[PDB]
Amino acid sequence: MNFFEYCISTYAKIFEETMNAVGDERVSQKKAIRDTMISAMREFPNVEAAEIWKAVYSAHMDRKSGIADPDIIQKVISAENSWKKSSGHAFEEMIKLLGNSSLEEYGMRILLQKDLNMMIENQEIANEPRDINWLKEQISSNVFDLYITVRNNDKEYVFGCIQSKTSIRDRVTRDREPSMKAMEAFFWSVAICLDGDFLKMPKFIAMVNGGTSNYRLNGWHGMYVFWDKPTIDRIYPIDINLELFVQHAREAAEDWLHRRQWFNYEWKAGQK
Amino acid sequence: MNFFEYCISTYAKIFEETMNAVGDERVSQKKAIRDTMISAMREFPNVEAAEIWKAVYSAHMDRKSGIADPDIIQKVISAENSWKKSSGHAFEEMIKLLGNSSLEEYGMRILLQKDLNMMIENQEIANEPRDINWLKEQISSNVFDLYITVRNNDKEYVFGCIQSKTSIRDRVTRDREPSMKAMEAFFWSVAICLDGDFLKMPKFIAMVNGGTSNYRLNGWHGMYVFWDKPTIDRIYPIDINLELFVQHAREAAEDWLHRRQWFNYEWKAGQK
DNA sequence: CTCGACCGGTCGAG
DNA sequence: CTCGACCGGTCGAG
Ligand SMILES: [Ca+2]
Ligand SMILES: [Ca+2]
Ligand SMILES: [Ca+2]
Ligand SMILES: [Ca+2]
Repeated sequence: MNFFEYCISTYAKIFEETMNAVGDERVSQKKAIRDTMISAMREFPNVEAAEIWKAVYSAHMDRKSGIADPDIIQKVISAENSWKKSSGHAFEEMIKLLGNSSLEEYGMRILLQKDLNMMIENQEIANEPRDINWLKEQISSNVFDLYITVRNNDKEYVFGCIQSKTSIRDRVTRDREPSMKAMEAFFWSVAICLDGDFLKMPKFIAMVNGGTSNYRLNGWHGMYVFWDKPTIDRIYPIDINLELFVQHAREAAEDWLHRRQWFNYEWKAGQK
Repeated sequence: MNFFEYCISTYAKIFEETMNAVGDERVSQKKAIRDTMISAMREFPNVEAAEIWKAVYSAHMDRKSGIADPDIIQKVISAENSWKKSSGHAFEEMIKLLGNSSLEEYGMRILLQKDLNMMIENQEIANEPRDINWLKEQISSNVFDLYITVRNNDKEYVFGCIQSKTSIRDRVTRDREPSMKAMEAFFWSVAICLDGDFLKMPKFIAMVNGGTSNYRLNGWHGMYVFWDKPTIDRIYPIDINLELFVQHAREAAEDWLHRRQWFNYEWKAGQK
């Protein structure tokens, strides 16, 4: 028996024995991992411990997926990690392309974070230095996916910060705090969401709109969701035309330019 | 053609056309993702945008893995995420079990973070309140995987903080700063590593041992690696018996108990 | 090459 | 049920 065969067979034995006896899969698989690693390092002292750990991984992956072929596994993980890093960029780019075709006629455009970074470096952004510094900090910490600007007196101003998520699933507990900081800094702060399934839970409606003990204030000025459900306070429906986002951006730009002192969290579109 | 067939065929077409023309796979796959999402939302207005995005995912995963079967993909990801969350726990538990069989005869034991959390809550840890508070902060932020204690005058003291990683690959740029804070707090701060391949790079030797412009000070008191390479300053070899870790723990406990003021980053085992 | 950031099913303990 | 933390090949721009 070579070390790899030994690990495969030993992990399976210890898992099965432990699971029949204690009836807890998570405890049993950890025991199988730990005890197979220890046993194999004893039975095979001259094999690198990292290689043994990889054989244990193989055994655990086979049990939990039914797939023993390390090439299949590698290929799926490679593809998944490709999607994980590129798809969010593709979706931001999509929003920018869709939004800019509509916003252009009102003097506005959406920028990627790297667009805004280059424009700040080329001194193309007219905001006050205090804003520029704050935006540079948001860019540094990768807080917002997109930014939106408005042209006024031949100068371009960033007035809004945008989170654009392909899953509204979970990221929103950690996305709310920086959105509230953007509202505190007197920027329009909004989110664009692909899937509204998470808003099934009352918790997530409360995270956006506020008004409960856990979530006293709204977390955004507006949340734009790709669905056909009617508006719930600051949770608005959009489709490929981004209509309410574009019409609210018009109003936000106006108020940011002319009455910015009232652009804290209380600001809401369509109230005038 | 239903929307799913449309997405599969359209992603493939746009990718291939764009890749032959511009010769950049990452640009081309993002264009295929963006333009297939837009095209499909137009061709299929009554399909939920999230479902379209899932069909685009399917197409991208098929191109990059060769696997079209969504069940295979789901099963591999499920298994991978199981390994990702449980294997690190199994390895910590393994170190605790291995270490404690040896350390017991010298009045020492290794605790999991959750062990130390329970013992602090049950007032079983004799450290000064200043230490207790600091440890509670480290537990809160999940900084260390394991802790080590020593019994003195019938009281148990935490004297060391331990990082225990199954890949020394990357985590170490982010693990160094909290280890240096533990040394600043006058605890023994060490790391136990499964795979030393990353120490091929001079950068990572420097991260542990210090003495360069990028890394002026050592990042740990000691790094214990499962390999047979001879000691490089504070990078020590171990196998399943953890020998140098156990012998250095003896010395660390002694010095923490009796001359703790000199247990900053400069402390090193075996120098007396 | 370097190197920081990305994700989401699962784990774990409520 | 809730809910915060885990990872590592890839992306992206050096
Ligand atoms: Ca309100
Ligand atoms: Ca419509
Ligand atoms: Ca030194
Ligand atoms: Ca040995």
